[PDB]
Amino acid sequence: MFEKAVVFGLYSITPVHAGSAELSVIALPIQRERHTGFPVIWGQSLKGVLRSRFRQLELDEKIEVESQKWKWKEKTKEVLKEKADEFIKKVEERKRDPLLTEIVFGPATDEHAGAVSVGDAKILLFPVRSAKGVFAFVTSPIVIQRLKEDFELVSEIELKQILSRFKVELSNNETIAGNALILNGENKVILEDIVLKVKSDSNVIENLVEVLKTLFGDNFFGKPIESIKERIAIVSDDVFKSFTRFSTEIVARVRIDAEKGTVARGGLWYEEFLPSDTLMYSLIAVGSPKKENLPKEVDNTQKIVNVLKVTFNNAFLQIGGDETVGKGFVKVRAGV
Amino acid sequence: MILVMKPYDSLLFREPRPFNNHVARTILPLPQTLAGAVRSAFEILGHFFYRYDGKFELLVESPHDVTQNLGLVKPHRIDKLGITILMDSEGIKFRPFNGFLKFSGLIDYLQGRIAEDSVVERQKIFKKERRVGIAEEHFYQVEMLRFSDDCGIAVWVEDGVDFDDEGILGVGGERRFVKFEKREEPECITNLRSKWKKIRDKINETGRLKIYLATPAILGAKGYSSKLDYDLLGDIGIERVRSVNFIGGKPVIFSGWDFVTRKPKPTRYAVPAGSVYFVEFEGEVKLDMPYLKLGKLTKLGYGLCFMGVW
Amino acid sequence: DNEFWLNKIRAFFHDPPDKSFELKTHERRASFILGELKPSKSLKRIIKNADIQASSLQRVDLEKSIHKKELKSTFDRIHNTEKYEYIGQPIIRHPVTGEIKEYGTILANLPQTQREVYDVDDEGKEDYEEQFQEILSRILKIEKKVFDDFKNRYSDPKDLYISLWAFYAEKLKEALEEEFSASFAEEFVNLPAYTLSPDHTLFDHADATSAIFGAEIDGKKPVLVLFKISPVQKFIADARKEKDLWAASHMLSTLTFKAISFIADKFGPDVVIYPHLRGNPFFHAWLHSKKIWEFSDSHSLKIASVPNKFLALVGVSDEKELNNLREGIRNEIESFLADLFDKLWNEVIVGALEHSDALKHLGDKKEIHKEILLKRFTLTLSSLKIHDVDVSGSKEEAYEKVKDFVRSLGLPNAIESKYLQWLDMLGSVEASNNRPTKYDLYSLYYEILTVLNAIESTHFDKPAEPAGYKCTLCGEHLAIGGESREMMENVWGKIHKRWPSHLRSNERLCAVCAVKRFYPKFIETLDIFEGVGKVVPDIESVSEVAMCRRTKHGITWKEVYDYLRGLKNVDDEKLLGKLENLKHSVQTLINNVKSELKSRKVYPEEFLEGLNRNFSNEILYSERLRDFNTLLDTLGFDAAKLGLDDVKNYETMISELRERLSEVYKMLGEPPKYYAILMMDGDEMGKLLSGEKLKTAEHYLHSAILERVSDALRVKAKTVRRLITPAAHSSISRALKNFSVNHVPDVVRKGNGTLIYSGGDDVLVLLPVDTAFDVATELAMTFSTSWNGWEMLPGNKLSAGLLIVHYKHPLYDALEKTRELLQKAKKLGRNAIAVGLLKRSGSYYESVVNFETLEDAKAVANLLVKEQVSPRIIYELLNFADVISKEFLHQLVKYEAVRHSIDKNLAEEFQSVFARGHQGVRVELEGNDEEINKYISDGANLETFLDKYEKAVDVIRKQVRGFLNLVKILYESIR
Ligand SMILES: Nc1ncnc2c1ncn2[C@@H]1O[C@H](COP(=O)(O)OP(=O)(O)OP(=O)(O)O)[C@@H](O)[C@H]1O
Ligand SMILES: Nc1ncnc2c1ncn2[C@@H]1O[C@H](COP(=O)(O)OP(=O)(O)OP(=O)(O)O)[C@@H](O)[C@H]1O
Ligand SMILES: [Mg+2]
Ligand SMILES: [Zn+2]
Repeated sequence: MFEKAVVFGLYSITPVHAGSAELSVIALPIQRERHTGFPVIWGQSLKGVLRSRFRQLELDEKIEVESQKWKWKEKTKEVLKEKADEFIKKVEERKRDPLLTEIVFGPATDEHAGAVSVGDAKILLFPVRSAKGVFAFVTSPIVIQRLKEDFELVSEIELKQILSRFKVELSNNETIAGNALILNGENKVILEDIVLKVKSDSNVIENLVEVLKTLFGDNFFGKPIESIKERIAIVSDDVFKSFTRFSTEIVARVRIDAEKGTVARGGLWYEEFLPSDTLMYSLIAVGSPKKENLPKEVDNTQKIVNVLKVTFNNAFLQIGGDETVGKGFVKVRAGV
Repeated sequence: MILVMKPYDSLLFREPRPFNNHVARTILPLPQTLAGAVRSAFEILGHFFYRYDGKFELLVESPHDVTQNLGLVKPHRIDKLGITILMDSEGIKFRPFNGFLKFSGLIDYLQGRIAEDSVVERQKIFKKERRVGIAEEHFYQVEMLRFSDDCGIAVWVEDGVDFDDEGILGVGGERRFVKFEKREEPECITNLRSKWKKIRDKINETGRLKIYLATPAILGAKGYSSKLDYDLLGDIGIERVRSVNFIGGKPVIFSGWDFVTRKPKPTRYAVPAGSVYFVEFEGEVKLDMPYLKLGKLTKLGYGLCFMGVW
Repeated sequence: DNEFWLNKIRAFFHDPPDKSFELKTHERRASFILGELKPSKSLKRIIKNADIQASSLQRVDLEKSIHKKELKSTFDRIHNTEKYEYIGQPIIRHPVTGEIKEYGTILANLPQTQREVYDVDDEGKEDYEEQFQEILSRILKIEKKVFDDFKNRYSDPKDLYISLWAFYAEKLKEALEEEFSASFAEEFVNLPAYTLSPDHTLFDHADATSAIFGAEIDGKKPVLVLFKISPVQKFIADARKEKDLWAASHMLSTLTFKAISFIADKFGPDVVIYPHLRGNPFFHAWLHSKKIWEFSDSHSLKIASVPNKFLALVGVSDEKELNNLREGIRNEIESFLADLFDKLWNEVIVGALEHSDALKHLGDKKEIHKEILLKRFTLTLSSLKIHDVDVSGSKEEAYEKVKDFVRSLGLPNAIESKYLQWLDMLGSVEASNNRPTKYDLYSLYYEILTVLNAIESTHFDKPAEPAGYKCTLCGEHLAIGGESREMMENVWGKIHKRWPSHLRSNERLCAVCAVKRFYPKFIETLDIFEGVGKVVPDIESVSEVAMCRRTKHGITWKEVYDYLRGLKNVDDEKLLGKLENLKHSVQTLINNVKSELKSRKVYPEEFLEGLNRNFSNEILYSERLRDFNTLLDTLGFDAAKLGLDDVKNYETMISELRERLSEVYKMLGEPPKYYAILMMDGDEMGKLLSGEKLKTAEHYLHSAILERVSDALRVKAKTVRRLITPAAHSSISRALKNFSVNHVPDVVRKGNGTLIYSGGDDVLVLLPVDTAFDVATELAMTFSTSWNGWEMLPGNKLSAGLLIVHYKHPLYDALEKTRELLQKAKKLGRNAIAVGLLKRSGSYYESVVNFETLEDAKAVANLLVKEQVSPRIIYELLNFADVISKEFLHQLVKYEAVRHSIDKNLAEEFQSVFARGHQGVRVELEGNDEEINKYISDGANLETFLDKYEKAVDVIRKQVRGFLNLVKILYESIR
């Protein structure tokens, strides 16, 4: 199963608070890993939000396939007939879903299986405060290793071969960074009250931005990728873990009663939010579509992955809770 | 042939308890669970873990023989009281050592010696990860297995079958997927096969045999019990057996949902992996391989046992 | 068998209860106290052999010290001074800690003379000897009267012996209190057996020697058996409501007590060493069942006060008899299980399918269900045959032979050396007749036995269950009627129709889970029970115990909830109007619900009528009363199958009740949503019984004998670890019984909590939140106490796991979390408590701390109780946990206290209490190091050790972070 796979980028426009588990300080700690402690999004939540977006798009009928609009109302009768019109009532009764979502993003609550499995969103660039170069995208060598291991399964052509050259070792008090972050005169850079000596190297950042722009385009989520290169830093594993654990946005919130104009008793709590401008990557595994008299337009796996990439490229979607206060909006750029 | 599967994500293997119970736990991978993965891509010898940190090594479940201080326990019997106890040569009471033992350490282990560098703790191979608020009351908390950065699951299958070499396939509980590749037999199994003759000669000359269960085994004939039937040992060439001393853990209770009959499979009890039997055999062992299958469902990867001397 | 019971009586009463009063003619008083039942010369010799042997191997092998005299430390004080060398007044030493107590009241009642020791014909001894003889005659007369009344009461020798063993101490104590005084009787009962080594009282020695004689009668070889029914934690885990947990624990205790009762009936109540059956409520119930002693409900029987493991010492001629005993225990336990299963099958299962063909369809699986229920538990009876080492040679020859045998064991060096030292010290005495006994290595046998169990319980044998849908609750066994899913659903729907009080229709159970669910309604009509009364407690769900908090108005909402059904009136009259109004609202709601259910005609009318006085308290939660469907689901009915969720006209009284509940909250406060599960275990009981944690022999001998013996014996006793003996083991078990029966239920009831299981060291309770830390430290002190009042106590350390959780969390998840907390507390050292708050939304805290620190945390709660210190001082301090160092911790915390305290005295008090409390906190270092936790637990120059340590900064940071977490958890618990 799962003949093909695709890579989905995710850029956090606004802080994201996905899910909720030690919760030592934050009453609602972010969706976090266990072995490494990096921020992450469970495949279940990403699959849910993607399938909700697909269902809403199917209702709105803006899922143009091969530069041709996809009308599901005629398609369900064409492929099912008999009770298909009655099946339409099930969509009208909200007890089911349109056939495209049922055959791609999993079945309904009640036989079959989804054509795509949504993996976890692994972190790729973490924004941290810098003394110079106001904020910097920091990574870790094992982050690059995970990226390479994940990306060996899709691209392979020459990009996969050249990506194997990424192999670095960093001490707990050393880093490699661009010209913007390194302080003038002194050969050290300060991020989040941590001082690191710059290690002389001019290949790892170049290759990282090279592959990033290679399968994400020159336009790095609405910004020129060249400007990003000057503000890329790679730190040690422990340093990256500490950054991803303690550099998130801890925001204290309260509830005020209009009767007295003060904070309600027991209404103060701290919520942890994943920082904005955070690059994350997810793997979507697509297999052979379920044999249910599928149209020849998406008969093969290549067609369905193509239509998914086309309909989800440069998209905007909300993840996690706190949607009503402008939290969770991210931009997705499918890897072509 | 070894199917090396690196997990891109966490993995889930459902507990026997159902999950309106929102709480859910996780267990180690079961041979019936991994058998479905390979059959979706014949018999399965078993499955171990693999760690590729500079070098590539295979880890089996740590034997219950090994103690915390890496001290082997041997069953010695007192005729004055006529009772056999498992003495560690450093104390009369001991606890099993959790973790994993490498094949390069396993080859020496069957000779009665183990090195500190030949074992790996459980925290350095994988961990347990809890997720809460997954999906007003629909939220359910699920525990999963999070593997290390350079570790995964190796499935040891006899070289009599062939299929696609490399790809991605879905395994486990919830819809996850891992990247699988076909790797040839490493030098560890070759070294074990080469030293099998010497260790078998040692077993024959010493008149003592040790069975090490690297995989869970359903040894029950009519019901399900941990007792070792003498007929099974007699097949390998054991003329007679004097005493049997088995040490293991809590039996693993498991079942499954049979899609063919649309009904759950019968609940089965199996001897937990890592349990070791000590047998004072008579004669010699005629087995030409250092691994044998015991109990039922041996095709799916159950009851893989190694031979050892003491 | 009658002569066997009579000889058991003779062995038990082989020494008078006042033996230590005068050793010159103790045997004459022993013969007189029995009277017509006095033993013959051969029987007396056999009894003395079985007493010198075993009992206390340390005692007899030490009393024969011949250093120019044979020592004697009694109350007589008149002995042959030529070769006796009187010592002093007898004392009593704790068998574990060696704590020394004195008999002040006995000495005060006894005559007092200026001369310490009187010679054979000392001047002025006439009056003192006359008074001594008078008081001794009075004591003998009252003992004879008590024993004569006891013998006249009973005719059967077996019943007479069992009743004597059970109640002779109590009867003698009450008689002496009626004559002399309560204090005199209390001090007299606890008189030591062997005054030279008073590590156990006289009655413990009597029980031990009776067991020894029973194990060595008619040439039967003694054998030490240990029985364990496993697993236990998995069985207790599977639960949905607190009633299910109580039923599981009580059923397990009842099963192990059935095994214990069979053993005691076959041999004797004293043959069991652990648990100490005397004083056990289960034992009293069993005595009532035998019509031996009319049961008195002084101690509540609802508590599962019997552990899952029991140790006994019995005499068997051959291993065939041992196999017969094991088969008999299995037969008794399986007969009880089968009786319960058949009661459930022919009372509940056929109670709903008495006419339907589904009963006929499922009747083919009756044998399968019976087999899977019977074989659910694994029963292991590991027996060790006590070897009879030959001692025919001289003292040196016999000791050499015993040491050679011990060497021939071929054991690990440490235990072999320990037992060699024990034997050598036993051989350091000077006496021709000093010969080692076969029980001198008794502890060793026990140790091996335990190891055997740890292997023998590993085995298992489970039946081949058929194919079908598994049980919903347990999740491991095939559900009853599992051949067809639709058939199973219909059958369980019919069962819920017949039994809607407890079971839910969707809940498709198996044999074991159904038995657990319906056990409370069956125990009151079964053996042991049904004649004792008030066995099932009036608590079913964790909501009740969570609601058992004591508010500021001196009222517990559990009492008012019970008042809603009229069970107990409300004494307070200020809120009487609100109580009456809400009772009327509940009554009219119940009437409407009953009318609707009667219209549906799906449940028996008796259950619907009884729902008025047995309504669920979860409807009292306002959030749970959102709509009619929520009310129906909360009450225990599936509105989807009932179709009653469409009744939209039932919102007026719902809103009125919600408003009235808010009005009640106004001067009452909402029912608290949290409750504390606390489980505690003893610290290294196996090590303590191994003798590793036991003190040297000098700590278990008279205070004025170590200096009046040979130098070799002195140095050997000063540097050899004492080892337990059957008398000492019985004393330890009696102390454990005292702690587990006479103390823990008292503190739990005084703590307004519910104690579920109290067997020996282990304790399990559910408490209201602001009652847990109050009783945890008290129970830790009680367990660590050596001598409380004039009753023995274990005097050991404790590991505790406390989990503060919401009542909506699954029971088994909370149980597993609390067990994991206890395991972590044991992993981070011992004599400690692991506290964890699992808040509703996401929060989860931990703190593994020493007990003495916990009270310190309570102090800062006071500073937060009346806002003497701003709570934010915690949060800010948390921000420093990752940066604080040892040198400037005190000054920084002083700055924070001064900043956040209105008064400088408050700041100074906070600084002092924080500095003291943060010292004791267990840490979980990255490296596998436990020395730091050991230093923390004891209380030492730990500061200097950290100064020498190389990871001091990490240790202190973890300590302060854990202390702050504990403070926050406790403060949130208070509010
Ligand atoms: N009826 C009971 N109610 C509550 N707790 C009990 C009851 N009976 C025993 N326990 C306690 O529960 C625990 C379960 O004992 P158990 O024999 O399972 O030991 P274990 O350490 O969990 O492992 P193992 O099963 O290998 O002995 C023990 O601490 C025991 O004292
Ligand atoms: N007086 C006693 N006599 C015999 N057995 C006892 C006695 N008190 C307790 N036991 C048993 O000893 C066993 C102790 O096992 P447990 O798991 O508590 O280990 P431990 O050696 O006490 O130490 P720890 O629990 O701290 O590791 C239990 O099965 C308990 O029932
Ligand atoms: Mg213990
Ligand atoms: Zn069940």
